[PDB]
Amino acid sequence: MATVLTKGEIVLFALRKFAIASNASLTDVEPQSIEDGVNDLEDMMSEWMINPGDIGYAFATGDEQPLPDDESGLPRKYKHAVGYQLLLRMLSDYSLEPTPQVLSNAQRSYDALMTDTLVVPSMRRRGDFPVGQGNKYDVFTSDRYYPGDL
Amino acid sequence: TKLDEQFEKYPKFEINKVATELNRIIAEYRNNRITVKFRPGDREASEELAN
Repeated sequence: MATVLTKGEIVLFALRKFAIASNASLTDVEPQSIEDGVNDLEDMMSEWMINPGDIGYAFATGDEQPLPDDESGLPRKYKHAVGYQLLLRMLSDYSLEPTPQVLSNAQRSYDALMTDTLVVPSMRRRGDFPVGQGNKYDVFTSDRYYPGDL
Repeated sequence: TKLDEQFEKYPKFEINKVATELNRIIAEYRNNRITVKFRPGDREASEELAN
């Protein structure tokens, strides 16, 4: 994609959005808070394979370790949602509580992500339900009664 | 419609209710069939001619 999201960029976004490590609040950044953040992101993405479903995350192949310089594989349309969810999960490390505006932003981004993965399964006919004489089950098609399976 | 990458077709039931009166009309004629007659005239020999 456009510039390719790395796993370190997402955790830096989350750290910046609450004024923990950025150049436009005071100063500073730590190296352990990065490994902790990246591991938290990996575990979150593992969990998301259940409720929100797969979104294309690129996991580490074999054991090794994630490393912040690895390519995430996510489209750029998801970074705000992922970053806000990660910030919500990792706020309590520093003993902080989110403000209402942060919660509102997180909910809006999550809703945008949810809208892009809908299915609406569209239930089918049963299998003992007849198909009428009107569509000529003898000659044109075969098998009067719907299959309703496959 | 497609219906999740398939082509299920709409059920089309047929309940024929317009043929009963038509059958009644056709039975009415097949009961009384009618044909040509060749009526006679006013003449000495037209009776045998018509017969």
